[PDB]
Amino acid sequence: LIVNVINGPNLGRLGRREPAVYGGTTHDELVALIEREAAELGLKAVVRQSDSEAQLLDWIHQAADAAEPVILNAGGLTHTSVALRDACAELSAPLIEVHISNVHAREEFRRHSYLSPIATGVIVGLGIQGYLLALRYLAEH
Amino acid sequence: LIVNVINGPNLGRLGRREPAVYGGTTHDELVALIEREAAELGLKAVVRQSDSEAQLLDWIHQAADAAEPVILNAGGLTHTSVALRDACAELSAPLIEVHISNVHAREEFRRHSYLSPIATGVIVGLGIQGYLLALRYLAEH
Amino acid sequence: LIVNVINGPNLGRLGRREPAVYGGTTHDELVALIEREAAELGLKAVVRQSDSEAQLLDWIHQAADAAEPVILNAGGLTHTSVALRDACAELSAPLIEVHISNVHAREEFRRHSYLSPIATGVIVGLGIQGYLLALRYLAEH
Amino acid sequence: LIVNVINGPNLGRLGRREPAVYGGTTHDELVALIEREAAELGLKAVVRQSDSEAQLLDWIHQAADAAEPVILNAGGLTHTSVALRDACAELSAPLIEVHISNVHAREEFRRHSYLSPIATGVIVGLGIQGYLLALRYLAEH
Amino acid sequence: LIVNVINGPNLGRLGRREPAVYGGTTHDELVALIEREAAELGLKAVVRQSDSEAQLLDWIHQAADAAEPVILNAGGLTHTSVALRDACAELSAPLIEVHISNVHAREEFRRHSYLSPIATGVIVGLGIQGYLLALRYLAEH
Amino acid sequence: LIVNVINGPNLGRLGRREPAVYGGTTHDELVALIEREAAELGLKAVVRQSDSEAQLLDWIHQAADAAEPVILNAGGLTHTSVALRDACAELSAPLIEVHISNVHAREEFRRHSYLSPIATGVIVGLGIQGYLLALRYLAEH
Amino acid sequence: LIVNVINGPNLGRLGRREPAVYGGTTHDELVALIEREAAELGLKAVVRQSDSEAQLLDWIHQAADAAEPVILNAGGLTHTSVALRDACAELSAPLIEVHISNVHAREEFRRHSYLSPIATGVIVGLGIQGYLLALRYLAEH
Amino acid sequence: LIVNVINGPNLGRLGRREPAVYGGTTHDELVALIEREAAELGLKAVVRQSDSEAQLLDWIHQAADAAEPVILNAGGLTHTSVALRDACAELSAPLIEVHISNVHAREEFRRHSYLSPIATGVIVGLGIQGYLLALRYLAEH
Amino acid sequence: LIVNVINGPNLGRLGRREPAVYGGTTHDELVALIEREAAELGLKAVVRQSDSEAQLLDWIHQAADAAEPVILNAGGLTHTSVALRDACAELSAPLIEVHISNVHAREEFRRHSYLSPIATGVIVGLGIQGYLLALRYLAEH
Amino acid sequence: LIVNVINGPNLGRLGRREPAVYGGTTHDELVALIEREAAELGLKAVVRQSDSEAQLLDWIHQAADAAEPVILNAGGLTHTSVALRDACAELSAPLIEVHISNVHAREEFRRHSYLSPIATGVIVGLGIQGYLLALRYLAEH
Amino acid sequence: LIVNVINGPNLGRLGRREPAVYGGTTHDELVALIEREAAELGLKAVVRQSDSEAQLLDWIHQAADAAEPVILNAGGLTHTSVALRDACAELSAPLIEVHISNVHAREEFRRHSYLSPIATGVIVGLGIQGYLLALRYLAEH
Amino acid sequence: LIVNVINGPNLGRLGRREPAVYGGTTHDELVALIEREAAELGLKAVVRQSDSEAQLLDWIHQAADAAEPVILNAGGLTHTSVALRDACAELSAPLIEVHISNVHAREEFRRHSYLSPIATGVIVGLGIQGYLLALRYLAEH
Ligand SMILES: COc1ccc(C[C@H]2C(=O)[C@@H](O)[C@H](O)C[C@]2(O)C(=O)O)cc1
Ligand SMILES: COc1ccc(C[C@H]2C(=O)[C@@H](O)[C@H](O)C[C@]2(O)C(=O)O)cc1
Ligand SMILES: COc1ccc(C[C@H]2C(=O)[C@@H](O)[C@H](O)C[C@]2(O)C(=O)O)cc1
Ligand SMILES: COc1ccc(C[C@H]2C(=O)[C@@H](O)[C@H](O)C[C@]2(O)C(=O)O)cc1
Ligand SMILES: COc1ccc(C[C@H]2C(=O)[C@@H](O)[C@H](O)C[C@]2(O)C(=O)O)cc1
Ligand SMILES: COc1ccc(C[C@H]2C(=O)[C@@H](O)[C@H](O)C[C@]2(O)C(=O)O)cc1
Ligand SMILES: COc1ccc(C[C@H]2C(=O)[C@@H](O)[C@H](O)C[C@]2(O)C(=O)O)cc1
Ligand SMILES: COc1ccc(C[C@H]2C(=O)[C@@H](O)[C@H](O)C[C@]2(O)C(=O)O)cc1
Ligand SMILES: COc1ccc(C[C@H]2C(=O)[C@@H](O)[C@H](O)C[C@]2(O)C(=O)O)cc1
Ligand SMILES: COc1ccc(C[C@H]2C(=O)[C@@H](O)[C@H](O)C[C@]2(O)C(=O)O)cc1
Ligand SMILES: COc1ccc(C[C@H]2C(=O)[C@@H](O)[C@H](O)C[C@]2(O)C(=O)O)cc1
Ligand SMILES: COc1ccc(C[C@H]2C(=O)[C@@H](O)[C@H](O)C[C@]2(O)C(=O)O)cc1
Repeated sequence: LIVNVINGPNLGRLGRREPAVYGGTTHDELVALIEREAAELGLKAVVRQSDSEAQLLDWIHQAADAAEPVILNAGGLTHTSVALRDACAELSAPLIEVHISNVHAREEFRRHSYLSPIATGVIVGLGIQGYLLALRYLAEH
Repeated sequence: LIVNVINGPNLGRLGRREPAVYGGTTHDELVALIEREAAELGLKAVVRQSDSEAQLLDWIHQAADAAEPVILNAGGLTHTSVALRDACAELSAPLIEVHISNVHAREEFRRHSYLSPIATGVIVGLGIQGYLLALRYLAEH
Repeated sequence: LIVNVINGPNLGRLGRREPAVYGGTTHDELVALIEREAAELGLKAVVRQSDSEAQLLDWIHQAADAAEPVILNAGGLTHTSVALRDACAELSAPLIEVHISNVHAREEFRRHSYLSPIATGVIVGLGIQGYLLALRYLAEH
Repeated sequence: LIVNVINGPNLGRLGRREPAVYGGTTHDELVALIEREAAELGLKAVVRQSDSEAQLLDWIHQAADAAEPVILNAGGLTHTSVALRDACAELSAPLIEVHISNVHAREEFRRHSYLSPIATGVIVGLGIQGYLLALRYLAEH
Repeated sequence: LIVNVINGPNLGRLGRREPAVYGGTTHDELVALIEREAAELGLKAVVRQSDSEAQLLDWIHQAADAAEPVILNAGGLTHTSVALRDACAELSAPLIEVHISNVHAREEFRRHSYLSPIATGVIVGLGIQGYLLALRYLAEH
Repeated sequence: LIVNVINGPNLGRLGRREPAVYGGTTHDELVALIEREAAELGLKAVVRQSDSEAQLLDWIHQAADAAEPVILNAGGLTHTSVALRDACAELSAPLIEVHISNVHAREEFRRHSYLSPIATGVIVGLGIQGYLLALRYLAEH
Repeated sequence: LIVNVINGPNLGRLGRREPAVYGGTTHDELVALIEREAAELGLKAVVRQSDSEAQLLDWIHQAADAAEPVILNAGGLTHTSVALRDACAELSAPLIEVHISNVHAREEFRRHSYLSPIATGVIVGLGIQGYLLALRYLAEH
Repeated sequence: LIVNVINGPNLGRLGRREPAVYGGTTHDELVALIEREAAELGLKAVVRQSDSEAQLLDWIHQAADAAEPVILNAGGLTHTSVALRDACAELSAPLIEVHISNVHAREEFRRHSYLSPIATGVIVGLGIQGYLLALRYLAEH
Repeated sequence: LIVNVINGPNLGRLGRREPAVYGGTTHDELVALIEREAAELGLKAVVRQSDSEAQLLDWIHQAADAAEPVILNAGGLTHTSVALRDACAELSAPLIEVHISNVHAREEFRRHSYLSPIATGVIVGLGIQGYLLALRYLAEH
Repeated sequence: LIVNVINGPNLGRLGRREPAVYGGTTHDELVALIEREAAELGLKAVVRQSDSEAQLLDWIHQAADAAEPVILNAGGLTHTSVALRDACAELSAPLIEVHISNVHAREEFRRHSYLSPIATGVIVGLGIQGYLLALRYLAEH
Repeated sequence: LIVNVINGPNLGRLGRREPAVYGGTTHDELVALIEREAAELGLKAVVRQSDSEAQLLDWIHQAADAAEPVILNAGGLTHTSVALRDACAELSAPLIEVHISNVHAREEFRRHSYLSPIATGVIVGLGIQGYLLALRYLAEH
Repeated sequence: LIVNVINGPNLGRLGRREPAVYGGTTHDELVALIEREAAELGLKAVVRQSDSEAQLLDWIHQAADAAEPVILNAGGLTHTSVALRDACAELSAPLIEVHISNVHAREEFRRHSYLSPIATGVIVGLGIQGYLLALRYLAEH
């Protein structure tokens, strides 16, 4: 029923800045699309963004305690944070990793994720629709 | 309009063998689900499977000449074939890479793809629905 | 006399979550055991936990200024944070690194620590008692 | 006209602690020297320091929106933070990376920077004057 | 009840030679401290040292057959011996690895252990007290 | 008082060739700017360029014997010459390494320097002004 | 009862070409020896060779469906084919890997096998008799 | 007298597709140029292309049995196929490796060839003329 | 005629300990099977086991002087001992390396052998029968 | 019209020394063959050899200023010199790299070239004729 | 005055076996040459050989206690033994490492020594005379 | 009879500069000691030093043509020059590599030599006497 979408550092700058790498859709507009898609699927989406690791960890903690699924785009922390991975390892419901850009076509450091190995699955490079497709997966599981 | 789904080696054994790694859905059943989903989206899906690299290359050649999108699960060739990548580099329409299992949770050799860097995007670990979600992406682009 | 025990990200979830990896002892219960052991040793233990790197750095700063020893379980930051190491390099009194789990029996990324090279010593895999044994070391030095 | 000098973790401990590695000049004294040098150059320097990544990201966000140059000494985050790099990639005006110590004469992990590749240039090992020389570069460009 | 302390090559030279790296406590004096601490804990400590791998293997064999715990400082063999590890893999009671010096602050070859991954836990850099703290762990488990 | 500026292979082609990578300022013009800046600082700059390693070594030898500081842009030899480093290790006065281009944004082989570890500091990517800023450092030390 | 011997690329050239690396026994002669040895053991050997990966995969598919053991010398595909490994992972009866030459005394690329980790065991360097000894193993298991 | 030119996967798409990487000369046109050049040299050129490894191996087998020279552009198989190399190791007459593009200016995986070490020599980056120049070498040897 | 079977460290614990990794056949029982198989083959088998490298070297020395073949399972020394390899390099008669377990399915350090490159061939993972099959090879050569 | 052939260190010893690695053709004889071939092609070849890097750089400088093509066999400097590469990067006309021996069949250090990535193409292992074939390429382009 | 020459595993087989790699001089003959050379130099040479690490360690222990120089050819243990290095680190008088063969022209594993970094110096490839030249060094120091 | 001693870059600064790393013996004094030792041995020593690679190559060329032995301390070029190695490969008489300092106790880049693999043998760390001991080797061979 309830799906948590969690965005990490820099994702609040979406759409306003570089449309070429990530599209012209803003973060508020992303929230609205996610919410609408969720309703259409019979789900409720709770969308949160922070530049602060501590805050992201708290939000993951709450999803772990509530047994709720998580769609996570951790931004740069995807490649760097062991703490984020430790928090995600506690989740009993599915974890879907989402990236807007195709990280496998970019710098080598973007091609390693601490989250991919413990995630149910991973969607990258499909832009904003990535989030919407992850919702649909959760709806049919 | 027309979307080519191309499956590589061993994907014909789907469902019949190990349900634990890849699910109990067979290849014919996968074809039927794909076709039905495509119709619902206003698309036509042409689904092909081969254990032969030469055959896969021919099918990619035809999609390149027809300017048609490709959803590709190359099986083991994903990690090994430069020729498959060279053929895919000719595609002008989108290439979506799909894997049923989460390759990033398996042996290290499965975590490298010759296709990921030239693909539009990549879906892994979402099972058979991976293909269906790739169709939906193509429908809205 | 005064010993600072500093716990990093996720250590507040102790005991409540996965008992199999880290034991069924909670963080409050860990604090109580540490305090009791310290008194028995003639020491005072000040136990602090945060998911926030900035907060951990402040607590290390204060131990550096007060010339006090530190027992540090930095959680995931153990493997990732150069800033935490820079702060610890200022400590003139002993630094004992403690991990509950045996990090050397886990993923390769857990087998590298930015803290181990500048620590007096390191205890891992002895569970919660690790902290208590570190206290006893400090008491006899 | 306006130049933002941004200091990351541990840089508030300057001068007060180890003079041997980083000099006896304190952070407040660094601010005063920077301000004075800026005035002499016809610039205004806004100098900010934080141990918190989130705060550093916000300050980089504002420089990106205001089209202002940045002189950045990210401390330990220089070697570890992809998020900091993503924020800096948005800057349209020059980014000068500055380190007080010669990081290339220290541990191997200090010889890799996520920031160097996207910076205009890099000054290291010239102590506090590093900042002043970066100001002069910006003044003549 | 019975705890076997096994020391490998060069550990008989303790105290007599370099006090700076390993302390001024000799091997006989180490035996006496261990014995006294064990009695205080309600245990019996059997302390053995050899420069001969074959001898160390025999002593590990006997602990395996008697179902007794082992505290092991294998000296240089820690980093080099697969045979020692194979023998230790047979132990059903706890194995605690102990090193006097902080091996993680020394040459890179000292930072890899064939024993760490199969040990219950590892204490390094706490000097001779390392052995005593390992005894206390065994006493409370 | 006297500062030696030493340029290695290819630096005589400056300005005349590719302005895009290194600027439109020629080597003679660089000499004139350096000389003028030095006078303004109360210094004398002696600027030398050679494509010959032997010649560069002789010039470093003389600075070593005269106890004079060196500003060195060794060109390609920066990444390749152990002999140049051995000669520079004899210098008792400061060595400042300067590169016009940001070597850390270029091919991986340009990101390693045999000189950086023994230099006082390093300026890269600030163009021709790099030399001038190195002079100013020497003037205030 | 039935044992499938499967030979990959180039193995049809046996004996006719270089006797020095692989012996003077031809492929037809190998078939005859295998058949005779099998009869003596109370088994039936079905020996197949192809230069085509697709064909080898089909033959492995059939052994998987029939629950029959496989003795496999995949030739060059031993070191290169993930698809061959995926097909072999389905086998429920034993897989014995056989190579005529000692691959561990040859080029480094011959010392890695995608098949070795999932095989029951591996015989190399014992020439043609390798196949015969693998038969004998299967006969007594 | 007779020279075999063998082209691997994707080389049938020549000229028709991307002229920018490989030129606007088609495969049939390449055959005609090769034939004409061969006649002028007093040779006969037999030019074959396949996307199928098995087919390429058969053609190499025949050149081995006939003691005839081979000019080989294996396409993607150049970087991936041990089987192709094993077949080429049997050739007693010269093997010239040819690539149209300069593989050393492209992705790192194109800079390794299983064929280069056993080839007489290698021509890359000289386009279609590469084949013609290889013919001329064979004519004068 | 005479075949020396030499077993290294820990192989005396066979059968008595972990049957799951190595089988329930003991070392004395292994000796008896080897002897019986040898007689049936017209050979004499001399079977020796030691945990001492020096002893193994002496036994290899004697086989070198007597020009006798060796079947060697060096245990952990397989992966670690250059001295054992130097002794084996003197053998003029065949050396067959045997391991009970499939070392290629275990830890990465077990997948490197100092002996494999100088051995005639290698049998692994076929259990105790490995030794018997090595005898049969020697009998027919 | 004018083609510069530039030979680096040791190439003056050609033919006189080891004929087995490089052929019995001397450097003067190489010059004569090159000149004759050039005339036949309607070109003028200017052939220069030096053991001195500085001299080679000067000759490359002149070809850069005159907009003339270069055929370059840099000898050992091929694998070691960044300065030589920097000089060659200025050439606007084609650069053909030539080596007499097949460097890809020799020591691993000969398989890396600083020149290959910026060269038009590369000919190796075709002996002295390599130079002649490079001339013919330039003639038809 | 007294110089200890210590030989490790396999060195007792000298001269008797392979003269091609190590010369036809036997170990007893080596002892005699060493003794004679020592007398001529005014020294006493005590020459010891063992295949047993424990024995070598004891002999190093005695040289450490007696403050006597050591000439050490540890055989295979040169590349493998940390324990041997730990024992040698205690020596206050010079340690000269000697190898008969040129280890740098042999397998890569022979090109790493645990002893070289703590030795005064190293002589390799000069055969038996290596020992004699090491004596002469000790005589003049 | 005639022995050529060749010294590379920086060796002319001997003794005059840092006595701590290389001793207080100057280059002229080294020449005199070498000459005197040679006479005593019945040899003639010709000692040459240059900072110029070209010059060193010429001197090696002459020793190759005259069939004379070489004692070579190439300085920094030891670790960097392929050209120097190519020249030395032509020598038919012995090549002894000599270094004053123990390069194996210094930076990792000093532990690789392009010359060691083709040299007869190598002496390092025995100071100036290294040269004298190399002479004595040549005298008795
Ligand atoms: C400024 O607009 C942004 C858009 C997306 C992101 C997220 C991406 C990111 O932070 C990278 O570190 C990461 O490698 C990929 C990313 O998470 C994405 O493409 O979704 C960040 C900033
Ligand atoms: C027997 O059922 C199969 C199911 C999926 C696959 C495809 C997978 C594969 O071949 C692996 O080589 C690859 O790493 C992942 C894979 O492509 C997938 O999970 O989709 C193969 C056989
Ligand atoms: C949810 O309970 C937890 C218990 C311990 C920890 C700390 C551990 C940790 O965060 C890992 O990143 C680290 O590799 C080891 C750890 O610090 C420990 O085992 O003490 C985290 C969460
Ligand atoms: C306690 O005084 C300090 C002074 C400088 C720094 C900054 C340096 C730092 O944090 C290291 O992680 C980094 O490698 C270099 C550093 O940024 C600098 O030398 O400027 C930190 C603490
Ligand atoms: C001479 O006094 C000694 C003291 C301790 C040791 C043991 C140490 C050792 O042998 C090293 O090989 C190892 O890396 C660490 C060691 O086991 C320890 O510090 O306990 C050896 C000799
Ligand atoms: C043709 O104009 C030139 C300008 C600068 C340089 C110097 C640069 C160089 O030689 C590179 O090898 C090096 O990596 C960086 C360099 O030293 C610089 O950017 O200052 C060379 C040629
Ligand atoms: C031409 O005669 C041949 C004989 C054996 C083989 C098989 C071998 C092979 O293809 C190599 O790629 C592989 O490394 C070893 C091999 O499978 C064997 O030695 O059995 C191939 C050709
Ligand atoms: C679609 O036109 C093509 C042209 C050349 C090739 C051959 C090239 C190839 O397949 C790459 O895998 C290889 O790295 C280089 C290649 O063989 C060549 O440039 O000749 C393939 C397709
Ligand atoms: C306790 O029973 C044992 C059985 C076999 C072995 C031998 C194995 C061994 O020692 C490992 O170091 C090696 O990697 C493989 C081994 O030699 C074998 O499986 O035969 C050791 C102990
Ligand atoms: C003594 O006769 C020589 C012949 C060729 C060369 C050139 C070769 C060379 O210097 C090697 O460093 C390089 O790897 C290959 C080389 O450039 C060639 O084979 O053309 C040198 C000396
Ligand atoms: C059988 O005659 C022997 C001669 C010398 C050696 C010593 C050599 C050795 O053991 C190798 O492991 C080592 O790499 C070099 C060695 O120590 C030497 O060449 O002196 C061993 C056996
Ligand atoms: C300034 O006095 C010197 C003395 C010796 C050397 C030679 C050494 C050298 O150049 C280093 O590059 C090399 O690693 C070792 C060296 O050749 C030696 O120690 O003999 C150089 C300068």
